[PDB]
Amino acid sequence: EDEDVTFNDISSLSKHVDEGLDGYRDYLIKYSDRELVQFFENAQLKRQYGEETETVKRDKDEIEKPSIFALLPAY
Amino acid sequence: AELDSLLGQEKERFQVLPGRDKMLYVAAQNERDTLWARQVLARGDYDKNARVINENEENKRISIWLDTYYPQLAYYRIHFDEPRKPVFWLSRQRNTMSKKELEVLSQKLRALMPYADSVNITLMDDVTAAGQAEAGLKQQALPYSRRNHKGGVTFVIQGALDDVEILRARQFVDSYYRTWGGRYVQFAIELKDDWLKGRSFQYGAEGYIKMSPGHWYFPS
Amino acid sequence: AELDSLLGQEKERFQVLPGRDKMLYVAAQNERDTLWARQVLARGDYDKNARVINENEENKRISIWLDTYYPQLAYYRIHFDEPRKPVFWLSRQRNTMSKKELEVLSQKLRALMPYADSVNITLMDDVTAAGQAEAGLKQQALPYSRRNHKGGVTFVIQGALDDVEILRARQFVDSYYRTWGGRYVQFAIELKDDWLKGRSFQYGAEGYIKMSPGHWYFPSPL
Amino acid sequence: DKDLLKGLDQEQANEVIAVLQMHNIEANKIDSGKLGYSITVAEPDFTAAVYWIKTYQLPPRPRVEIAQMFPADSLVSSPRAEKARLYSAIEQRLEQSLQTMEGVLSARVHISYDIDAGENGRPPKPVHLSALAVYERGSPLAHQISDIKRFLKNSFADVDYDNISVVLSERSDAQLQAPGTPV
Amino acid sequence: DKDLLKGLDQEQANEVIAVLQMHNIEANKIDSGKLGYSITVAEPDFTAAVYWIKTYQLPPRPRVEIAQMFPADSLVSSPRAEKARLYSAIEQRLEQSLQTMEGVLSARVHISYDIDAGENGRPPKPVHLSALAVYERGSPLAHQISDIKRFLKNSFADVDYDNISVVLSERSDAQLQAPGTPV
Amino acid sequence: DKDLLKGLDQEQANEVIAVLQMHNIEANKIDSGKLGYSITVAEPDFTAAVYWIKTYQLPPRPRVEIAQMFPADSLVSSPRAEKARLYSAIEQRLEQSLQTMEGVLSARVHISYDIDAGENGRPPKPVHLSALAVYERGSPLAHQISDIKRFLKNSFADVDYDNISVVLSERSDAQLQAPGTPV
Amino acid sequence: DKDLLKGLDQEQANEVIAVLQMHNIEANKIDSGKLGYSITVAEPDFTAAVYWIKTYQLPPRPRVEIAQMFPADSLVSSPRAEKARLYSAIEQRLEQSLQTMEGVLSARVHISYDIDAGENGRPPKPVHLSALAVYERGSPLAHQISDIKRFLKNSFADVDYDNISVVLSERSDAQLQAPGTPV
Repeated sequence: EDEDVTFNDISSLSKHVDEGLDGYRDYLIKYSDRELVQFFENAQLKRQYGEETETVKRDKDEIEKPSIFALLPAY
Repeated sequence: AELDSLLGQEKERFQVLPGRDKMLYVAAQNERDTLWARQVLARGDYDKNARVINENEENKRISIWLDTYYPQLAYYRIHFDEPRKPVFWLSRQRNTMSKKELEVLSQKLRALMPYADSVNITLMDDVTAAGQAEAGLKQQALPYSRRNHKGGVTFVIQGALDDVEILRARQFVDSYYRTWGGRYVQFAIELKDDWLKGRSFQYGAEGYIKMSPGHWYFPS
Repeated sequence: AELDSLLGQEKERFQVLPGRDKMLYVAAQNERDTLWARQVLARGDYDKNARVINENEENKRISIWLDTYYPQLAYYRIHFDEPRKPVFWLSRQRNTMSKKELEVLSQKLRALMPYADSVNITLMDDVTAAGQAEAGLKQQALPYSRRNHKGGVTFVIQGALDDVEILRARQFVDSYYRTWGGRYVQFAIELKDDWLKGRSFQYGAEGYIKMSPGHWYFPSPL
Repeated sequence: DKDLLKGLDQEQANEVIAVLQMHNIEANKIDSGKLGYSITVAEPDFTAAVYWIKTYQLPPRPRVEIAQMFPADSLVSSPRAEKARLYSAIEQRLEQSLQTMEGVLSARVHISYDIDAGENGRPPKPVHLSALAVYERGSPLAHQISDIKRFLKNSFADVDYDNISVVLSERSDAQLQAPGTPV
Repeated sequence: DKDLLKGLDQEQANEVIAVLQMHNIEANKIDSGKLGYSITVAEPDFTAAVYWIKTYQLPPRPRVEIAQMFPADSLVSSPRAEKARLYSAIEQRLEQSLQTMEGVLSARVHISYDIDAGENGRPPKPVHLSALAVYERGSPLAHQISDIKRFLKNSFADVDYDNISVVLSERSDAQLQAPGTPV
Repeated sequence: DKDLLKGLDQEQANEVIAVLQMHNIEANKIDSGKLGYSITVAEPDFTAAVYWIKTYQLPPRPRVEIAQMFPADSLVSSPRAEKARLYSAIEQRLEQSLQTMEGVLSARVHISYDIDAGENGRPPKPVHLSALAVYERGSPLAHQISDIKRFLKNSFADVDYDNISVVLSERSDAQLQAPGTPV
Repeated sequence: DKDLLKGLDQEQANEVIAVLQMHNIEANKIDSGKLGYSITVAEPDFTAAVYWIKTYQLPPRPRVEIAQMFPADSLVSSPRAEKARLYSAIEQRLEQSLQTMEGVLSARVHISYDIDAGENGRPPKPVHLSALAVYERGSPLAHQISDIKRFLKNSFADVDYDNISVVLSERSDAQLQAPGTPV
């Protein structure tokens, strides 16, 4: 409920809505295991993948942004 | 049993002088040695009169006497490298005295020191003193500020000094003070916290510090 | 029982000189040897008067006396390679004295050193000293800054130094100090969390420009 | 002769004798076995010896190490105790290493204990270190601080030269000549 | 002779003797073994000795240390008690380290016990320190405070020079000559 | 002769004798079997011997190793203890390996025990290493630091030349001539 | 004759004798059976023998192997212990194999112990190896490093030539002539 925002595109809106949930995301990250979270984060994708390398994204984004469906059962 | 035979094997560690008051004066170089000597007398091993003396104690006693009879005399320190003929350094600018007055002063000092045959008065330059202080601070590459007052100079050394700096400064200050004393030039060492580490800031005429995004601090 | 017979089997380690004050002076090379000798005397194995001396102690003592009677004399060091004829190095540019004054100075030094027959005074060049200092730094390829003052030169070596650099630096400095002393040229070695090793630059529309020297340094984010 | 102290340990007796000798007081050490050591002095020196024993608070208390407070013989231990023992053993092993450097006579080292944190869901603070050391006479202290800092920096996962304090001092003059006997 | 005190410990007796000698009172120490030491004086000095024993509140109490309130021989330790023992051992180790600095004769250190709360739920507060020390005569106290502050700053995770208090004092005059015996 | 110390171990005794001989003090070692070794000196040398024993804090402490805080005799083990024992055994095996290099007389090595965090959840940190060594006279120290660094780098999963500190020193002058006997 | 050391074992005794003979000190080994071996020297050589015993830190304490911390003979074992024993056996078997190559007199090998993490869930990390070896005089060291690297590379599932460090040295001059007996 914040009347000063403005958007231009589906991406710019997605980002702002995701940013809204970080308050909850942080709580789940605090109280759950990093490695089980990472395992499910792999399992959502890697049935797609032709490759073994995981470094391909440097951690600083993905460590902050595990998905909520990955966080829930791990919590 | 002479006194020299009672002070130890290291004969030259101590120096015995006769005083006109019929008393022996033992000259020592430091506190530890002073107490090594004083124990012998306080035990009462020797039957005649004797006394133990050192340069810092004598400087203090003489300054206390000057405080009473010459409360406006400007001077530095008295050197006792040759205990029979001390050297007294006076300021050339901050005093005016005639030769007669200087002689009278000389004789009264000689009366205070019954072990000295004469006192040599030498006039020293304040500009020289101040210059040797500043040159030494520069040679040591310490950061400093200089303040001038009518009767003295003050060097302030303040900030987040390092261990190597603290050590160098301490050594230097202690070297200077043993030559010139602490009457004309004073040094002040002041450790304080660092505000800039990890903060963005603007410096120059209009400086300020970013405490955090959205918070501006303006210093005086 | 002469003193030489009491100091040991390694006769060559020590040198015994007769002093004009009726006292034996034992010349040593280092602290460990100095204490090896002093134990003999302090135990009281020898009955006559004797004293132990070394070059660093004597340099200190003589400088303390100069501080009182010649408070403005510019000088480097007194060498005792041949203890009967020491060599005293004076600056040429910073002193100004006549031959008579030099002779008087010579005689007063001789009066302070009852084991020396004469003192030779030699004039040395400051530019030479400073040049040898900088040449040795470049020869080691140490990173450094030079600062000049009326009375002296200061070389600063600071930042994230490496083990090999630290070793070379300490060795060089310790070699130089033994020749020229620490009166004219100073070396300051300080470790800082600074990858540039004291260089500093500011960025602007034309590119980088070098900063001036200063106390402030930017800790390396890397 | 008057009795100053009784029932001393070996190291205590030797420290007391050293301090009395420094001030020109001739003292005697006697061994009674199960009863320990006794120290005695002459009457002319009794007063002074009392004043120095007061001023230095002799005999010395025993040396304190943090592992003493969490005896390992316990049937139960928290993580806090284990972590404490660990740090209190690293401090000792570093002082034992520093004493082997060239010219060092002794050293003492302190580490920032942060084991008082539970570290629950919480980032670890950086480590801080302090050291004292004594050198042989004629050592360039200024040039020797660098070596110590360099050596300490890499002994821990995260230490900055800014966070290391080092204080050095030289050995005092040697006490070689014996004190004089009262007449 | 009149009896002043009985059943003293050795370190209590020497403190009493030292304080009486300073005021020119000749005292005698006697040993009864399992019964301890006894102190006696002459009648002309009895009055003065009584008044000084009152004024200084001799004999001295035993030394207090916080670890005595939370002895490790207990079946359960709270997170409060363990943390307290820890701090109470660090205090003593710092005092013993400062006593090794050049010129220092004795010292004391105090640390802020935040453990008087668990620090449950709330985050921890910053640490505060205080120290006292005695120096040998002729020491530049002003220039020596810096070293102490520098050394203490790095022994803890978060300390500011503003939060460190240091108080220094010099040794009093030496009591070397013996008191005169009553006529 | 005056007694300096009693009940020494063999390795304590030989270190004391070495330190006295270096300062020209002739000492004697006596064996009492179950009572250990005793050290004695002449009166003219007693004072000096006392001063040196104080200055060097003799007799030496026994050598610490971290495995001593977590005995394998423990009734139970946590992961922290096992990991500690592991690291404390690797340090010793590396020192024993370095002594086999050409010219090295002795060395000491230290490791980052990051185990103090049991790595519950948190990822591991990289290792840091420190080493000291003593060389035979006439060794090009500058050229020999490289070999040590090269050797240590590959002993661990992740180490950078930047994270390895090495300090080297030469052997002191040899003590070959015997001390003089008091007259 | 003066006693240097008592209660030695066979390997410590032969090590001391070797070191003393190298410096021209004639020594004697005596066997007391259940009491072990004793080493003795003449008085003129006592001082030197003491100085070398200190400088080399003799006698040598015995060789450390990582399996000694997690002794296989136990009622219980855990994955960390099993994995540790495994690696500590491969290390020893490789050193024993290298000593069979042509010219090698002795060698030592080290492996990166990744077991200090469980490697459960966390992905396992690649191996690093280090080797030291001593050769007979007149060996082309440069040409022989290649063989060692080639041999070591294939002993593990994933090793890169970049991750293998090898340091080689030659045997010192032979000590064949006997030392001279004091006159």
